[PDB]
Amino acid sequence: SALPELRELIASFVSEEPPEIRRIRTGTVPDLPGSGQYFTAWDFSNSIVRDYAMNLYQLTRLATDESVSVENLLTVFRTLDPIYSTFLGYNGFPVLAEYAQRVGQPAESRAELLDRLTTFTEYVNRLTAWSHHYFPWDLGGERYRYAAEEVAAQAAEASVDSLGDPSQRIPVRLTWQPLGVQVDAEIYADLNPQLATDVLKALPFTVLQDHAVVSGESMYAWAPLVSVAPTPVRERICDAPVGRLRFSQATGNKVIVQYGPTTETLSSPVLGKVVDSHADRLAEVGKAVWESTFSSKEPVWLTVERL
Amino acid sequence: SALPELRELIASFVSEEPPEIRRIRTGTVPDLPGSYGQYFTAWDFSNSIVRDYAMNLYQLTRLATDESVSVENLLTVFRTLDPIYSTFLGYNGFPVLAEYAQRVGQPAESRAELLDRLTTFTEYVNRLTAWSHHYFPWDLGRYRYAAEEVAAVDSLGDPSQRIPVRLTWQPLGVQVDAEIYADLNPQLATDVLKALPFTVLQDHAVVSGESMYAWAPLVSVAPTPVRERICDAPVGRLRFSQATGNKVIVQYGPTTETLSSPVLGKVVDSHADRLAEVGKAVWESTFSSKEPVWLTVERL
Ligand SMILES: N[C@@H](Cc1c[nH]c2ccccc12)C(=O)O
Ligand SMILES: N[C@@H](Cc1c[nH]c2ccccc12)C(=O)O
Repeated sequence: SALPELRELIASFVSEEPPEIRRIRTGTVPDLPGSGQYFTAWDFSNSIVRDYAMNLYQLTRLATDESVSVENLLTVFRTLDPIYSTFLGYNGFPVLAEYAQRVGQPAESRAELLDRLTTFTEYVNRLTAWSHHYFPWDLGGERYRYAAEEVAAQAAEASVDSLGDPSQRIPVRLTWQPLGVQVDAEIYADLNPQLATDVLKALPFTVLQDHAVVSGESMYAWAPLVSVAPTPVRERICDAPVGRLRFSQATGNKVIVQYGPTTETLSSPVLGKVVDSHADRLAEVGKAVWESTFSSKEPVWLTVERL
Repeated sequence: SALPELRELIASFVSEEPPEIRRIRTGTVPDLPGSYGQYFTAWDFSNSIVRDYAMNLYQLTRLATDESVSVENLLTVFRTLDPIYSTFLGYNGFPVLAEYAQRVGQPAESRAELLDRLTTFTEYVNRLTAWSHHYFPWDLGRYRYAAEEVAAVDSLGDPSQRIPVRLTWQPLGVQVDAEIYADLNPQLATDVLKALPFTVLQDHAVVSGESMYAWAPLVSVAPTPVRERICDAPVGRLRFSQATGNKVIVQYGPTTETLSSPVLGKVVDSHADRLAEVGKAVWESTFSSKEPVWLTVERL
């Protein structure tokens, strides 16, 4: 591989909290940053590793585009990257800074560059998944509320499950521990073929389950993969039914179970759906995952398995 | 300019808070972003993305001046990196920036046309980011360091290219005089001088330490052969990082950021005593009060 030790980190951090995050969230970052508080530095570390994960994923994706010369991709990299890597090194992620330098070093094949890009992205995606689990979203929870009536009102202001072929549905089970909850889901292999491929290849796995903090009632967890598969079928998130399983290679590789009303209007690649029989089981897990992500940080693990 | 409707807003928003910024700060975004009836998380996201979005727009703009990178190869990179950022920014209370992102991506009939849209747009986004930094509720972070643990170039160049200028903070009433080193980063200094005079909101660093900065009205890709580690900077140092958006940075004490920063000039030693008093009111402005403070920079 291009960076085998990186892969060792990517493996460890599936089950385990990366040290960076632990020193970040307890204001123990050696450089003691943040103009006698650290929240602002912490906020920065979180948001910027998130956006760097996106950046990198689009560089990874660009790398599949042979109209852009490998050298042009590397040039683009050396330009856009340092402002992110150097700052992240300063603010809690110094290993990432050195590895970012490594990814840029003069490479000799597209495949090699691309292998670095996919590797690095996976690493940063996991740093981002942990960073997301631990950020104090509860802060504006007594300070800044949407008022109930306006909310129900905008809910009042406003098929892709019928496309393709039922014969090609591939079954799987989602298991949420320690809740001991379980549903059986179907994956539309026919809709986004290499997408669902990339997702079933990874199976099984056990990752951490967290909650959306913008779009509404939408759980997502960061799967151990990077897919650049076509996404011909995408569905707007506000139009998603309850129980929809959407992937989002754009934003890491999040297995996004949607269980309740969401407001986001950006389109999302369709993976599958929970079997109607088990959709009602979702509200509970969704509330407990809101609790963990918003509040308690009590980890809730996902296991996805090929039935 | 390739986008005049954009130029007019670039002007207005130096003086007036962008409706978007306020709408998000008050959580009035029609799409009610934020899970479970609160908009702090959405507020954070919008601010965070719009800030790093500008960073990406700037590095793109620098790539647009790079003649090895093809204009079409650039269009391709743009059309790849831009959507995941701009379309969410369109969902989180910035529909206009999302409409303009697409216009920026349309096929450029020249490299200058494309460099131009990127300049006007980078600046528009840098101004939205300026106000968002000003209004984000940093005081909400409760997350304080331990007291014990917190406890725990001007010579170089030519004295005839020291261009005098005056920085006046309002309502601070403090008007320090200063010299810009027109000879250390000529291209950058020239860029800075052609914007004088301006009057933009003065805001404080939130991660760096005792340093202030204000989004100037310019987009410079000018080389910066003379830089100094932020940590090693004298009180009264003027620096200018266009990488994170052009900001006139005034350092008024010790900092801990170890990145290097373009050397723009210095406040004269005499007036440096006045910087401390204006650092505090600015910190309390950004962190707590949000009460505006306006920096005017003009040439004497
Ligand atoms: N809709 C997402 C916002 C988002 C966009 N890109 C992301 C990447 C990682 C995490 C969250 C996001 C949310 O509610 O959280
Ligand atoms: N050092 C900066 C952090 C930063 C990086 N990029 C930025 C862009 C805009 C504002 C701030 C930043 C600070 O203390 O704030």
